Amino acid sequence: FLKQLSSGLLLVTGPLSLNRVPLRRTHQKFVIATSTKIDISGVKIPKHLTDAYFKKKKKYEITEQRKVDQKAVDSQILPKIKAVPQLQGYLRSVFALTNGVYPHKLVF
Amino acid sequence: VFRRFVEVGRVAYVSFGPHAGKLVAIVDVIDQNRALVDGPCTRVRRQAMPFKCMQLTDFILKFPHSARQKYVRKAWEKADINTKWAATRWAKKIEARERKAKMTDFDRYKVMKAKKMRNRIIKNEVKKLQRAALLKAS
Amino acid sequence: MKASGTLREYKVVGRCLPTPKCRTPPLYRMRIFAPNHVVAKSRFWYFVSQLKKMKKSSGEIVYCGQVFEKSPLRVKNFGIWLRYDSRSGTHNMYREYRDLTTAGAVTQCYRDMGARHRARAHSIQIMKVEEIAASKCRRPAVKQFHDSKIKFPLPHRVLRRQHKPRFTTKRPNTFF
Amino acid sequence: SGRLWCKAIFAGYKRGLRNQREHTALLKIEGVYARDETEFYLGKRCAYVYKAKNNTVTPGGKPNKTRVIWGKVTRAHGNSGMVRAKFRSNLPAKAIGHRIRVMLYPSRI
Amino acid sequence: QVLVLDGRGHLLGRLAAIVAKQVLLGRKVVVVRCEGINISGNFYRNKLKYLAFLRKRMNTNPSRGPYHFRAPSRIFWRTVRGMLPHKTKRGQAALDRLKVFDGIPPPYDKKKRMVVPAALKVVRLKPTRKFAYLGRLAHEVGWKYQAVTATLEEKRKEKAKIHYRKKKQLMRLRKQAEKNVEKKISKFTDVLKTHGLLV
RNA sequence: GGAGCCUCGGUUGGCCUCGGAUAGCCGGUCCCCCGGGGGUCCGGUGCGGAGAGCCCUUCGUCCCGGGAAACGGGGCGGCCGGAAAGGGGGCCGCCCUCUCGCCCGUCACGCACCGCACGUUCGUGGGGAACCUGGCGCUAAACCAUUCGUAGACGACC
Repeated sequence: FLKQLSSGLLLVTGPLSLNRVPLRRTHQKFVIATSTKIDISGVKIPKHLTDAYFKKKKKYEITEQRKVDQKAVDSQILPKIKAVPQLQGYLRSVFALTNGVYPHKLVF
Repeated sequence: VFRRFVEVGRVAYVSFGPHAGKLVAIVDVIDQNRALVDGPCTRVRRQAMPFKCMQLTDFILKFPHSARQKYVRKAWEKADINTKWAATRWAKKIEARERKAKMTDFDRYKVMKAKKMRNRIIKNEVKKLQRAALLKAS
Repeated sequence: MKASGTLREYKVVGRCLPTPKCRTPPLYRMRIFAPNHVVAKSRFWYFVSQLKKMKKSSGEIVYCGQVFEKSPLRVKNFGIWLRYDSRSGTHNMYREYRDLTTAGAVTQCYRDMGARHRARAHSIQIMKVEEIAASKCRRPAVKQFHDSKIKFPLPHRVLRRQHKPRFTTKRPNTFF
Repeated sequence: SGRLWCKAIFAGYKRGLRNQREHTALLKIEGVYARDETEFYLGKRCAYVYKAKNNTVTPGGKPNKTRVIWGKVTRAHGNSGMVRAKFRSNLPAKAIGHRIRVMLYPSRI
Repeated sequence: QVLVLDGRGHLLGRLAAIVAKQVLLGRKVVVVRCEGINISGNFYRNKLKYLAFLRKRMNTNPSRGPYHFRAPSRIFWRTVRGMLPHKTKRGQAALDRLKVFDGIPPPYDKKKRMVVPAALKVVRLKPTRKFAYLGRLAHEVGWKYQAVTATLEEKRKEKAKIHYRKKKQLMRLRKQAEKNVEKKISKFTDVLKTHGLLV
């Protein structure tokens, strides 16, 4: 997660080297807030991207404006997720429930 | 053969209730199913407590059968129970469950990746112990 | 009376109305054991109606409070004088308990009188609750705890919480 | 890649002793066995997945054979982890004891 | 996804009423060693209580009356049918998920059998109260296979003993394996020990 | 031992097992003795050789470095143990496979499908048809009629 948008949707972005998820909007309801923080209070979020940036305007092709911004915010978090041990391996892994595993029984 | 006796001074471990997860010392025996119990250094006031919510240890300390709380604290400070109790293999496996209970999802992930590699080097050692036992035994 | 929950001892006092015949009627002190202070008042008028020629309408409640035990951390040998009823006549009993308070010893009476003699709470009239010393105890099942070096194990530990692993693999132990 | 709904059992409808009302179902979430631990799955959306003969559409996919009826739990039931649940339609009575899905995505954490 | 229960020492009605809820909830239960089930009270009572059940036959034609079963499992299967709405269609859907067995068939003598401790003799009976094994009761009421089943149970008792006698040795090397491999797994052990897995 | 159409369905990692006691167990040592048992000792017993658990754990890749592995991962044949309602259970070879398989890291990438639901399975699923292609194979029996009369109302039966 990075920041809150105007509408209320969230600016949650996966590392494209790890997650294959771009700068994406996602509502807070469909979110498992894990108790694992990284100090992103030193990154520079781009001001030009807002709620109108992520609108479904009208076959989808990634525009050449879009491929700029995914790289520009990556250059600070990609070293930051490697300054933390076994963190880039955490993001490649996908959340799932096994037998004998109950969400209300566990803390995350 | 019994080794755990409800007597005056055996430290007990409270099982359920608002005093669960705490030590306590039996002052007086009220009845067959109720005891006068007291833990001074563990935030449990002297009160009447049934024999359900207690799992007796083998920590016994001498003081009279109805001695008041200051004579309870000094004997607890004479035998130094809290240092003795945390070193037990009983208290360590209570502490091991809550850690596995409060274990973070990311803490659940690092322990999984380490579980995969700690078992292979066990498994490969068993393999070289499998075939090398099949040489000397023939 | 409905012997519900844990009982309490009450110091309920009252007297008859000031008459143009007698200036000050005498004040009467009563020891009522009751769940709440509401039902203690009607349990007060039950005894005043019998001990004296008075009733609720011709009297009033002077003071109704709940008394506390002076030392609830000293286990004490409580003796109670009873007036229970049977289906064929009534009887008087002197029952002994080893409890904390004047209240809880009465609670341990109504259930034990309700179990051994099938006695209902409304059929039971407490008349005196006397705390006795240790060498002046009578019922021997209480008297087996009057020893300094008292020491005993817990023979067959009846296991509780037998529904959290409702399908387990091991045979659960009753030895500790 | 893994199951993201919890296991739920449809024991039966809301009933008294000799009358039942179909407008709420009674779910037995696997894992919870008391009222205190029912607090987490309260509010989450629940679904019954079954398949039929005629092919029906799938939002974001080829028209499949599977159909769903959506619902959500109302409140906790009993003292042993049971929970009520109301659906859009009443659950068909062939779903007795079958597996329905209690997804987490209305989560509040 | 299959409930495998061992019948040694569980109280009949206390075991049947528990599995009756489970079998209604679409979870297949197979109960094993139904001869080991124990009932409360002295044996002469439990025997005479069942002899009265045989007596309650149809007077006009005994081929249609209560079908008294003699096997231990079908005795235990009968009391489950009493705690089940068998006249319904969902009740018939319950009864087939139950599969009771005298002793242990081959699909289960090499699997872990579960136990229901909420229904067991050593907890749910005062130890001075008398109790009767069902294996004796069925044998004395018409069952013909107490002896031949006992020969088969005395086969697997030493047969699974060889599995246990080996399994101890298979891990006595494993706990001997860690005794020579510690300085290359201690960096994987402490990260398991600080989260409570080996402590 | 190959691909599609119908139809009936449920389900979405596995646990491969001593026996048994509960006013008792459990593990090791055998310094003791019989033919596996008896007897101890050394440790655990609120079971941590713990089902309050263990095992597998699963984003797919491409390079480089480290730790482990050299005996291992992955091929076609015998071989025994299995009858209570019998496993494809292990082992010996084989000519191909890699220190890829895993764990820490770097490199670079795989519709980043622009917030959204039946996702992810056991699935070569059960069953029915039509079609595959060859190897391997196989060329019946029942009933009726007729006859019998150890049978028999008619059937059946012999």
